[PDB]
Amino acid sequence: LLEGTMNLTGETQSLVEQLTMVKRMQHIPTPLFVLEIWKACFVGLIESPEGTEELKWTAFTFLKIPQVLVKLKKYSDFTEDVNCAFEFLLKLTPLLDKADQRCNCDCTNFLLQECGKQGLLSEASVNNLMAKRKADREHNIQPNIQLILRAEPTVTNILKTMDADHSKSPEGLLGVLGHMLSGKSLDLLLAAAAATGKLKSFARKFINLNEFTTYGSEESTKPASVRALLFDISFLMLCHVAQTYGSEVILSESRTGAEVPFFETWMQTCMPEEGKILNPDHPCFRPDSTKVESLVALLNNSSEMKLVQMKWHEACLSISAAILEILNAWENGVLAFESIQKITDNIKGKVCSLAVCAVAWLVAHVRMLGLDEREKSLQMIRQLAGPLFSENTLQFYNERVVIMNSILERMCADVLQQTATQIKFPDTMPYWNLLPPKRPIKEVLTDIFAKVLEKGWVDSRSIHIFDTLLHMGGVYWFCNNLIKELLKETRKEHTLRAVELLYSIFCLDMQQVTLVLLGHILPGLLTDSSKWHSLMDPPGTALAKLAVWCALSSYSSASTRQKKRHREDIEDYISLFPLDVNMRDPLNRVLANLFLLISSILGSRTAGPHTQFVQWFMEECVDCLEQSVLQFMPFTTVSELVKVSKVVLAITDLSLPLGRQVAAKAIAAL
Amino acid sequence: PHWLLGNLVSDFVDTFRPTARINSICGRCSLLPVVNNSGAICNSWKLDPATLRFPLKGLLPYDKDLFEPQTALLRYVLEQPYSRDMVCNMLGLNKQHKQRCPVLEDQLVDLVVYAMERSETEEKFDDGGTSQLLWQHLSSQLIFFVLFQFASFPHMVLSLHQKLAGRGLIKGRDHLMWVLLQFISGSIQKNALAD
Amino acid sequence: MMDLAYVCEWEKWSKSTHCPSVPLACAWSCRNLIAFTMDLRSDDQDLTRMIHILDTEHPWDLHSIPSEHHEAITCLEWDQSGSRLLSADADGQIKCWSMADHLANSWESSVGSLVEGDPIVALSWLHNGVKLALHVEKSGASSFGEKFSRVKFSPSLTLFGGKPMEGWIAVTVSGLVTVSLLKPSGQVLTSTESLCRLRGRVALADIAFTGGGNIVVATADGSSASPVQFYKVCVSVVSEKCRIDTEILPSLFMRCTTDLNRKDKFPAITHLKFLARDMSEQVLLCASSQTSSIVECWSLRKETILKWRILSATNDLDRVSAVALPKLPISLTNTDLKVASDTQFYPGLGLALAFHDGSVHIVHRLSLQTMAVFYSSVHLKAMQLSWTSLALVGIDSHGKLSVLRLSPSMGHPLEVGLALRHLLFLLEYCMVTGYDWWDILLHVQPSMVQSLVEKLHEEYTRQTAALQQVLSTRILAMKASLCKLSPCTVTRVCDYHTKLFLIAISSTLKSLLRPHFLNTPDKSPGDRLTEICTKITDVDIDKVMINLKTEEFVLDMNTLQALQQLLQWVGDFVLYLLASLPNLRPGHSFLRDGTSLGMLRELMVVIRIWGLLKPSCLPVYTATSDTQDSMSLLFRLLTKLWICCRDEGPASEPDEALVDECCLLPSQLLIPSLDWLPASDGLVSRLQPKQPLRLQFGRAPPKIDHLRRLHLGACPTEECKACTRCGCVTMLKSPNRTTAVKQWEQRWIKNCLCGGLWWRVPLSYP
Amino acid sequence: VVADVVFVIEGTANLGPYFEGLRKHYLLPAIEYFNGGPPAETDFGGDYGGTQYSLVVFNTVDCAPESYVQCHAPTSSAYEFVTWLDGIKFMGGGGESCSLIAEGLSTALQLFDDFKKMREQIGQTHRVCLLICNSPPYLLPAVESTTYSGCTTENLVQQIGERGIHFSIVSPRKLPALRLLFEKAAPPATDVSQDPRHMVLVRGLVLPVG
Ligand SMILES: [Zn+2]
Repeated sequence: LLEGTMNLTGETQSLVEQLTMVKRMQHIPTPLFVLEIWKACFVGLIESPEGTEELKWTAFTFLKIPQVLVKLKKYSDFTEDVNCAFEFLLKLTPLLDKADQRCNCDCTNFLLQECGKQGLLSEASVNNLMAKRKADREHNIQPNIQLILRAEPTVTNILKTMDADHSKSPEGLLGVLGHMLSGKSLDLLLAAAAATGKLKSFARKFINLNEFTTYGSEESTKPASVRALLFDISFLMLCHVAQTYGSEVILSESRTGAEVPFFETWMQTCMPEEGKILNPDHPCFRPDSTKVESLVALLNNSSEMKLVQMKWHEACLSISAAILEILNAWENGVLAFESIQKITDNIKGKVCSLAVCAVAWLVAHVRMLGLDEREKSLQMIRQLAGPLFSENTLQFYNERVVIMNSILERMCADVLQQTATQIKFPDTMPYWNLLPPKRPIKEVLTDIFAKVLEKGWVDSRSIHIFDTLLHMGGVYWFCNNLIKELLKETRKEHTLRAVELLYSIFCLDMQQVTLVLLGHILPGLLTDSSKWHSLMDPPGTALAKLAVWCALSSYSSASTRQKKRHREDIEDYISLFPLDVNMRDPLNRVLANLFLLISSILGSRTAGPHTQFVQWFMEECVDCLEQSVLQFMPFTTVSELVKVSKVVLAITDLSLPLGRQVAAKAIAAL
Repeated sequence: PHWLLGNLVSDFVDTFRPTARINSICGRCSLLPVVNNSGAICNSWKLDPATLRFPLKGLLPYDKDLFEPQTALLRYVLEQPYSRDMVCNMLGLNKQHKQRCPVLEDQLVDLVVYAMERSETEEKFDDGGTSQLLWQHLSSQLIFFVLFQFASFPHMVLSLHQKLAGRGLIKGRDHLMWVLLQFISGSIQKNALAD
Repeated sequence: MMDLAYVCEWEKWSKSTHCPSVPLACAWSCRNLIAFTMDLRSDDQDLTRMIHILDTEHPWDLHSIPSEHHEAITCLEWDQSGSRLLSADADGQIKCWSMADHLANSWESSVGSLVEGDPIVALSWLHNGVKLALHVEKSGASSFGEKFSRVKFSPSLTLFGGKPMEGWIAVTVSGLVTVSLLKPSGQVLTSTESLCRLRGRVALADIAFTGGGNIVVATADGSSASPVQFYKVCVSVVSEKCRIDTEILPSLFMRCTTDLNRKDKFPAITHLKFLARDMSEQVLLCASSQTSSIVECWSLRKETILKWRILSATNDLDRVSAVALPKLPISLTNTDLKVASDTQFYPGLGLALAFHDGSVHIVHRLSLQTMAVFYSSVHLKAMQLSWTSLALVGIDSHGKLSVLRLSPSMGHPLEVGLALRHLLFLLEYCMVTGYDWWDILLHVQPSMVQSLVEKLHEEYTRQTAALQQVLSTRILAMKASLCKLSPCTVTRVCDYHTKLFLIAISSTLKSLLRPHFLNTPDKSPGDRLTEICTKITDVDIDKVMINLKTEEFVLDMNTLQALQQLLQWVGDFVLYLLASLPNLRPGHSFLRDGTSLGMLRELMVVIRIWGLLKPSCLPVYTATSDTQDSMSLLFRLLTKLWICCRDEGPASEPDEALVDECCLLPSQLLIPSLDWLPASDGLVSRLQPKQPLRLQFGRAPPKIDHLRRLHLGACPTEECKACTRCGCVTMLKSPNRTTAVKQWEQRWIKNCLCGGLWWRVPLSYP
Repeated sequence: VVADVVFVIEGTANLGPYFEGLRKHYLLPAIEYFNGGPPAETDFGGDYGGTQYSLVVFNTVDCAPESYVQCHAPTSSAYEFVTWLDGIKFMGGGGESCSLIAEGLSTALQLFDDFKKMREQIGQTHRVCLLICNSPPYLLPAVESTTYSGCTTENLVQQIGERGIHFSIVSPRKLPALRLLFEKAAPPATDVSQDPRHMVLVRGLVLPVG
């Protein structure tokens, strides 16, 4: 459910590695494992909000999850187990009926035919399962699943046909692209391409189309008025991709030569994202003084009448300075409001991407301003994002208006949250602004963790609030408060469930959470003499399990906020852990320090609950391992652990030639 | 448990989870009666007067909600008209003996602050709108429960002051003052003024 | 320049193992008390939750408040006075520690706020509207109104009068801000409110105040490519409750992100600091990579009307580990910059920047060019400049706590008159305020001491006759503490302290006599007594006592009996002085001071009257004869000494008749012994330039109560307070709560007479 | 009748031992006269019409970085005022005889200005100021006050005496400067001292004759 909610566009190999990890940590039978995959997928589909998220969830269950199962089959008698899991699932009639009411069709039929196509299931199994499902079921628009399952081959074939610009026929390109701009067709293609790993090539194709249509050639009005529309369609769909599926699918990741495209630089330096706030007087927003006067004269001329040669990248880069001079003119008073209306109509009318570039600079500039100084510039957005200017539209105007209104919603939303301002473009932002306005943020955390424990699984909305709290209060505060809420449980059942949930919650940034957990929380609980009454057997065994699962999963080795924040972070782990493979990698340093602490606790006097804790930690280090986290164990632990009470030697030693000597010493002298 | 026993006892009580799971009416927290004034109380709805918990047979590991004070049931019954004898049969009140039952007192206070909240929502779109009906029923119910000393006046007033402190609940304070006027006008001559 | 005054280390309690370090707090008060936390980490984590109070003159004695802070202490903050300490940790919980029984060794917090779960990231007391500016170009101007002048600042939240409320404002790691207002009663009002509607991370924050009573709080989320946002907060009290009104201000981005050559380095803003609280228009930021850093100064200045423009920035540094901003409120304008560059006055123009190597840079405020460099020969994890900014304290990446002295001209050699004028200017600033002057005595060389004392007396004169009233005991304390520092002048300090004690007795005895009826009105009976004793020069005590309306000098014979020990000190000091006359000793100054001998005469006369009322109040003298009137004998010799000095322009050397009569005094009476107050354990006399003292904490490299003159035993059973400056000892609780002269005991509840604080001394248990 | 009562007390070591006696003999009866009958726990603050009490406590210059005056907000409860009079701790003092009467009087003036902006339902009321001091004034002009800075005690007590504020002095030790200040605060156009030593001159208010 986490991989469905946060990164649909992630590669399947990382997910297969993580799932095989989880299957090895807690020893999970294969039918129950695949059953939990299907149950999670269907529950997340039912709980999805209506709109793009529902399309994305249908793609994840229908396309990505069947591919993941195929990779598991190669890595691992899988057909018998997946057939068993399908019978396990087909007992659950209320889940499947809720799903069928949301799917508007029987979605289990499409699942069984899809798993038949991938080869997870034999055909006789498929047919008797569909017979059972029809018997249990007995008691004009195509649904989205058929659209997606047929739209993935259109993704491949649209790649292969628009490699060549429809044999350089821009009228054909425009018609097919307008059909894509029609309702929901773009979203269907993007959801299929995201779930099937082909969003990067799709973005490369539209970016290359954009580079081709940037300059243009000697042309009369009719050919150019097609070329500017191609620029608009490619630009608006690229902005919609970058706002929905993240910006890192737009990046080229290696550009040999300086010829980075226009849209990549514009998105890099000029488009607001979630964690990106922009400098309005960055040198990117001040290209020249020469072209910008030509452009303000161009906007004050009339209907451009000169779209026959515009070099649209230069125009779009220059609009920021242009509207800056317009704003200074209006702040002095030398321009009337009625001429402002004329300039905004000349911007937003013929080409809609100009409005997006202007609104991006306006959002940066309004974010920097004070409270009382804002009032004029917001009116500019009200005219740039207003309803349609009419009677000179090129073609496909209403659909570009719809996509543009979505992009401007997601650009302006933060600034229009700072001051209570309604622009009212007409849900498209279903998980946005989730925290209560005044409540301290630990109450939010404890309430959501209480509800996740009492349900037994993590919702999609709960995943989004947990992400915002991890970004807001930081890793240490988050991990410490969740572990406190663990340690005040008193039942065996609730402690084991809380740990099995907290591992997945910590999979937001597993690596940093393990550094905080094994470096700050556990040494503070083991070293403080007042604290270790909290380390009693009911919560203590569960906590030791969570620490060893975190250590193993971090050793063997994910969201965009977490990528940005770890790139922000500076710390000296050599100075933090002085320590009396690389050993400049911080996780090796934390593990070596923790095992020194464990040996020191086992060797000392005053046995209490903390000694029981380090016993349990070493025992699940032994049991959870296949064979290595225990490569960092000091060899004095081999002697001491059976002083404090076989296999806990023979696994922990890692079997070097000197390691046999310590092994044979301990095992013979038990 | 003690740190030396530990798992040895805890897991043992966990193996008595299915037996407790057999002996639990499922959804018992969300089942509500229809309040009839007839008497002859079914003993399913009786609560514990000390702690508002359901009385449970045995010492098993019951489900986590059955150890919580059942305030939803008591608020639903107190919000109904003519639920006077049913609340006494629930909390074991007897009216031959005055007791100052505390959890009843706290539930009545929270009922008052809930009425104050719901009066402060609008109360002006619909003239009846269930608000003034609620305040009339609150007058009658709270008169009976403070009059026979099952709850007490000044602890109720100062706890009510602590709930309304800083919450900023001011649109229907006249109704709350009216209800307090019913108590004072009912029983000023019986008690000292320091109450 | 920089000299390490001392290095105080823990003994064997270092080597924190297996648990990583935490950031430290440090706070230097107006009185010289350091409050700081350290990472001790031995057998408990509460050893990282203890707040150490270190009086800067006796560092070995470190008090350790066991704060009940469940997470790590983020911020420490002294009052505008020095009397309370705010401490806030992660997960809310601001506690306000106050002194217990006015001891600087016992702290206890009764008042606090709590925003649970949210880590406090900035904390400040509210501003009380007092702000003064120092005009260095008027250093010679011979009036304190010209040198230090109040600058018309308004306090946030004035309540019914001119009186500011006291309270704090804290900023959490969420968007929340909270204000707590302490009433004059014990009540406390709290309110929390988000800073703006877009709730977001506040990883660094800072608080300044403005004229107009507006708080200005700056927030950053550490990313260094995101804006440093600014909010104006206005506090009000609506009828019972605090009310917070916030408003966005112009944010700023940061240079080195628009550098465009290599902009990706320095990705973390690590310190955000206004240049001083109440200086809300300038902001110091510090971006840092793993190895290098940049500090920058910005200013709000208007032209978009208001707009943050950069002032200056350093080139490239090491990674800045700590930052200390000055506290001396210089006047900062252009003429004062000129005269402080000409006459090399540099105390208020420096910030200190520690680095991740050993070095420390004292750098200019306005254009951040390095003024001095001190190489440690391990890094400073917390620094704090002093209130006169002559010394900076600092806690290292070990247990070590060091105090460095910064010279006022930053190592450039000055002629002696300029150094005299600088240190005299600072001592006058500490005299007008009540701040402590210990850091100044770090910089006073011995060879200048006497000249400096002369200048103080010349500046004690030529003020406007009310300043001379209010600066009396402050200048006696400063004179004594200066004269401690030189071997030529070390003899006089005892005199100064007895001078304080003499005045402290004299006025109080003249305070006790309530005239039962007003005869010869418009003169209080202190003045009638002084007039009568100065016009009647009779050598007999009876002839003076006759003419003094002795039905006026009446007490209730209970307090009159309880005054016995103070009257005993008066008689014994007179006898010691007169026997000391034939001989540099503890009494040498008093033999030629006519005024003090007049005071001793007046006290002997009122002692005679009180002895006739009740004979038990009198001092006792072991006389080597039984037909003797010892009081009349000492009064005869005192009048004959005092008539020497009460002449106009006299300096009469004492004649031989007095010399032989005072040679006969050990024959007639036994001269007892006396305790002299400054039992000197101060470091400033012990220190030398170029040599740092290496101390251990708690190692510390005829017992009387000096204020109520009670003899404790050999090893005293009752516990005691010691003054931190002079060193006088008093027992902690009064011996007889019924018979206690509260007019005398209640003067020294909060301080000593010299001015320093009390500090509880531990019992011996031999 | 409606009264704006302001007490100005010297919180120093002198007035330390004598305060308890002064309160029983003079201060407590004066409060009762304004509030008929002694107060006990039923009196509620917040009636902006009515008698309103206030404290101003001042100090000498030995509380060197601390503030000089501690003022309390107005209360309509006489009982809260009595608890405030108990709550004073007399800890100050040192080697001096004088105190900062100018500061206490200037903040009393600011209290009476805020009272005058408060009560507009009545134009003028009984505006009573008491000074419970044991010490002659300093020669400092007032420093820690706005709108009355740079004023000596004589100028401030002239401004108290004009505009119709009834100024009273209760002192446990008979003094010349206090008598001169009382004579100066003469409103535009009886032995109350129970103990002979006490000097009590009351321009306004009625205290049982002793
Ligand atoms: Zn002293």
